[PDB]
Amino acid sequence: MSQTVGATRLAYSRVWHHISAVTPHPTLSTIKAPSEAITPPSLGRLASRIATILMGKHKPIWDPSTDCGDYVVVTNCAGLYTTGHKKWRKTYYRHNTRPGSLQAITMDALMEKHGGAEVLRKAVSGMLPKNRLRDKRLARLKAFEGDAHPYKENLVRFGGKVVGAPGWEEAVKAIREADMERL
Amino acid sequence: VKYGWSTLPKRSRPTRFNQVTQGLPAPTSGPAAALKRREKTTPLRTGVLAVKKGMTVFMGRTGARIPCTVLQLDRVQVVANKTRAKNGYWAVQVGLGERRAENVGAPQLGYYEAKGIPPKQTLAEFKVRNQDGLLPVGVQLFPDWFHVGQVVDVRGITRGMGFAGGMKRHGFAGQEASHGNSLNHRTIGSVGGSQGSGSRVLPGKKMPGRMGAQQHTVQNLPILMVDNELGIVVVKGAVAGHKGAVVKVQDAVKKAPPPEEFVEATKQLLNERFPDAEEKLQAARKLHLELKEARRQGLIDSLIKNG
Amino acid sequence: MKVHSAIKKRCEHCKVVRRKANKRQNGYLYIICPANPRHKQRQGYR
Amino acid sequence: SKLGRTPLSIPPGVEITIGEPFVKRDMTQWKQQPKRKITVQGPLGQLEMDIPDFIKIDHDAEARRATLSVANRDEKEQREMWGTTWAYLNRFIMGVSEGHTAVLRLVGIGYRATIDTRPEKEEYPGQQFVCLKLGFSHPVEMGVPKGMKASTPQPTRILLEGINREQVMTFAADIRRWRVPEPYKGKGIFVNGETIKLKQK
Amino acid sequence: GGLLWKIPWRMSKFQKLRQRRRLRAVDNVVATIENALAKKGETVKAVERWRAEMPTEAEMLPKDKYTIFDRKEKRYRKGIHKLPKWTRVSQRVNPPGY
RNA sequence: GUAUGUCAAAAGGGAAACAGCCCAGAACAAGAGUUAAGGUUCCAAAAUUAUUAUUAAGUGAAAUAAAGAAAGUUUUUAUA
RNA sequence: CAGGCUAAUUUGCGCAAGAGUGUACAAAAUGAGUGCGCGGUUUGGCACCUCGGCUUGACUAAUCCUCAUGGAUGCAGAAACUAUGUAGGGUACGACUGUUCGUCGAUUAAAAAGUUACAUGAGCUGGGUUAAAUACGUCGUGAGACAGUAUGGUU
RNA sequence: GUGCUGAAAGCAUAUAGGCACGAAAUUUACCUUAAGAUAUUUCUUAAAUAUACGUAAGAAAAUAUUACGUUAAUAGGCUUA
Ligand SMILES: [K+]
Ligand SMILES: [K+]
Ligand SMILES: [K+]
Ligand SMILES: [K+]
Ligand SMILES: [K+]
Ligand SMILES: [K+]
Ligand SMILES: [Mg+2]
Ligand SMILES: [Mg+2]
Ligand SMILES: [Mg+2]
Ligand SMILES: [Mg+2]
Ligand SMILES: [Mg+2]
Ligand SMILES: [Mg+2]
Ligand SMILES: [Mg+2]
Ligand SMILES: [Mg+2]
Ligand SMILES: [Mg+2]
Ligand SMILES: [Mg+2]
Ligand SMILES: [Mg+2]
Ligand SMILES: [Mg+2]
Ligand SMILES: [Mg+2]
Ligand SMILES: [Mg+2]
Ligand SMILES: [Mg+2]
Ligand SMILES: [Mg+2]
Ligand SMILES: [Mg+2]
Ligand SMILES: [Mg+2]
Ligand SMILES: [Mg+2]
Ligand SMILES: [Mg+2]
Ligand SMILES: [Mg+2]
Ligand SMILES: [Mg+2]
Ligand SMILES: [Zn+2]
Repeated sequence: MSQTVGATRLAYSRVWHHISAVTPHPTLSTIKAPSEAITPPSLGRLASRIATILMGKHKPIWDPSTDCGDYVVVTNCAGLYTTGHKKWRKTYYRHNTRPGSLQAITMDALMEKHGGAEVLRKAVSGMLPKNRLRDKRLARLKAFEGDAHPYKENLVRFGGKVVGAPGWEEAVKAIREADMERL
Repeated sequence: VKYGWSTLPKRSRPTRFNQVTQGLPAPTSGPAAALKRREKTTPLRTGVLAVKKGMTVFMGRTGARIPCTVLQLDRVQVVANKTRAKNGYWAVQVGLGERRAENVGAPQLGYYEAKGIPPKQTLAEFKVRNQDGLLPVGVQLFPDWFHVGQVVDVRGITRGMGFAGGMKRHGFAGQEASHGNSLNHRTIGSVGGSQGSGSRVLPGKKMPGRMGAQQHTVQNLPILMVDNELGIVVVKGAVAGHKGAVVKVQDAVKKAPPPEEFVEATKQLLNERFPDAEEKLQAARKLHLELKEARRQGLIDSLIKNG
Repeated sequence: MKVHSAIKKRCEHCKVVRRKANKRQNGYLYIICPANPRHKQRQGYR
Repeated sequence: SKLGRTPLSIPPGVEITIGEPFVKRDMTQWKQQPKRKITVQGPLGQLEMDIPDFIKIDHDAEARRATLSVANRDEKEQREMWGTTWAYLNRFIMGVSEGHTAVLRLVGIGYRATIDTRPEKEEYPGQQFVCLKLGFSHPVEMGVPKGMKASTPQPTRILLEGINREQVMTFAADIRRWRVPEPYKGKGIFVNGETIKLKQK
Repeated sequence: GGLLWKIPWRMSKFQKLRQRRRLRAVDNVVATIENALAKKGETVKAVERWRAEMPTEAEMLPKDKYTIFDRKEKRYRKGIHKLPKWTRVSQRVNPPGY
């Protein structure tokens, strides 16, 4: 029981993560060679990684009943990566229980009305547990079309360097070297 | 979803962070796209609030007999202007009639206090095409705002009819009268199909209910007469509502706007009948701050009986 | 134009082409013939 | 491509200017492919196109030639654009020096054509409008795109001129779209010696 | 028929792997019995018949591991997973030519 | 009818849901225990694990629609 | 009876091949006897289970009219034929019959079909079918009976 | 369905690539209802405001909705046309 005795404040705090839909991802890409062919994370592969963060399943203290999720700010949703002809041949459906009222729309037509942010929300939405926490977790997905967003000051930092910035890693390793000067 | 395709929360405000100047595509939705796909139909000028005063015929000097409705203008003023930078669309707010100060609430008494206009009876917005359709606040609109022969669209609330059956509301034919029919002469009959059709009554099924008392538009109605003294605008045809009800009159959307000379002549007549429209408005706005800050401090009585 | 399930060339000028293929549909196979317009054929329905 | 290997003879006066690999940023795409801006200036005008970067142009000026080459012949995308890029340069070179022309023959009783100005519908100042009487109740008028010169040596003969072949032929196809040649009397608009087999009856 | 027995016509890469390891595990049971008896200079008729007309997993073709013979099929082939108790039954040899 | 099994009288895991199919026979608990069928990006426990090829049609991905057509594409075997 | 499984059959369709007709010429039109299929509308099999009209819809598209369009020695024009898109709207009135169906009169741009418990009877109608009464013909020795006929018959 | 340019494939080709025409279907537009961000140099420190009561109505099964209540034409009466 000792493992759980302590300050659980920071384990349950909400962290503001960030990812760009245009930056190549060596991990979430199907192409790994040459490095110049590494693509960004596809629509569904990005949504599978985001749904894991919204659930907090990446934390060692995860529990499905507790809402221990985090925020995910996604930018550049206009250049969302897709393979094949999904952009023009995929269709989204809608029905309001009235026979004849079937609403269909393609991805390229849906990206013109509500941008690529709505295409990423429907993907993440379907990857979340179908329960009473689905709307809270999905609401923590901040998707934007360009590089601008109102959370440039919320993104997690380590020594003033936002995670994903050029020199955020060396800023983290420099803070852990000082933590070893103690019993 | 809750409305349409968007699953966005109803408290988020990301619009200002999606700008086309950043190289993004112009959305097909929003106030900018909506105003653009209605540019040709949106009128150029504003409308007027008129009262339906009855119906007659217009007799021509050669044999014409045209049924027409009489619409009277009762102290129609310009109360406010809706800009695209403050509200998201162009429109002019128009007033009608008067009202007792005691019957007007405090929120609206201070609303007119900052404009120099007496309390009105009814308010209504008339959308315009661009900023050229905005008029000075505190100018009266007369029947000469239109010209004889101009076609307009009249918008009013129809006559109420309470709970209506299926015959009056939806034009159902009813059933037989004497060939054995049993208690089902004016009934609606079958309400739908059986198990194969859904085991339910489908949405949108036409059924009895309340009728009337809703807005209705009649388009492309010429103006036969224009008299400023009486304050009437005789239009051809019928108009929705009862006598004494307020209606909205504006240029037809399915027609070409009036000539440029007319749109300018009318605008040029407001500067002559009311040469002091900004001086009286700024003066009324300046007094609002004095009285507003007097109410805050609690010294409002010092100004009422100041003289 | 005759919509068949088995389109075939009927002379030396008949050519097989796949037209109306774009980012939305796969298209159809055609039999274009500048000599005889009766050799026009199409494979598949819209 | 047996056409891409053939060198392109640059006649006297024509000057080819090869730009540098550039990538115009696009917010809707994660990776844009570089291109090369190739300018072909000469007496009649200047034409420009943006070719893929993998097409290599060894512009040797001492001999007034320019051969094309691709980085990989086994790729279907590179073989196709290799021949297409060559055919376009050949038209550009032969369009800025000599110029492309299209002749339209109007067959039929009552078919005429005139070239005059219509200042009411001018898209640009001084635009020429080809007026055609093709048996229609209304008059057919079309404005020549900016960069073309339309003339009428005879009432039943039009002569289009321009340095861009695609623009000239595309416009010649719009005028022919009003009266397509019929196979019973030959009435219609024929472009560049176009013909039609008639019926014996 | 209205009762749904959802049985796909082909096996997955996971069922094929376990099938290969089952065919390979039965080869070791016979090899262990055959070698243990050879040390004593003894043989069993069943072991002789198995090693004579039955191949090992490394000698079988992919179509013999994942399909069986069914005269009622248009190509006389049928998914081996459609056999009763296919997991715990030995089936390796089909008629010649099919 | 015959041979074999299950259900009937058998819960549990798998087959989306499932009397009869694939595994496996429930006396009660504990375990990141060891396995079967089955599976391992997310819903959802476990690989976005390795190797070599094919497909560009979302074909397909846990219920194979046919004959047939065709400068779709790959490979092999002849051949210029 | 309806639903379910099936699809021999059909007054439901498609594709493939092409004897033949088309003065000529297979594929404008036409298409013998056939083959490979779809579909679930007709008459059937099994036995898991023990009508028509009126009112008011919804849906399908294998299209009667209206819109765009290819082919047509056999597309001069007009009209029509065939085929490709397309189901937004319309598809009426009357006589006969209990009738859906069907026949006919006269108009019309046209007066096309199908599914939904062969939609809808705790919404109506009850003419058909339809228990007790009665007569007729036929069958039965008879009581009676009949996919018969006729008048009447608590919805 | 019909084109222009144009290669892969020296030709050809409205096939790749780059452009365009084109229907009572679709979308927009048009009309109504819902929606309720937002606006006012708007109001409120125990209120603003709303309801109740009374006279009613452009409203009407109840409810709701929209007015007026003496500094008042809301309904009735009276008078005149
Ligand atoms: K129900
Ligand atoms: K699929
Ligand atoms: K039985
Ligand atoms: K075509
Ligand atoms: K061509
Ligand atoms: K409206
Ligand atoms: Mg009333
Ligand atoms: Mg009646
Ligand atoms: Mg009665
Ligand atoms: Mg249900
Ligand atoms: Mg079933
Ligand atoms: Mg029993
Ligand atoms: Mg069991
Ligand atoms: Mg599964
Ligand atoms: Mg474990
Ligand atoms: Mg997991
Ligand atoms: Mg039974
Ligand atoms: Mg034709
Ligand atoms: Mg429409
Ligand atoms: Mg029925
Ligand atoms: Mg019922
Ligand atoms: Mg009687
Ligand atoms: Mg060419
Ligand atoms: Mg167009
Ligand atoms: Mg305020
Ligand atoms: Mg109070
Ligand atoms: Mg009441
Ligand atoms: Mg009175
Ligand atoms: Zn031919």
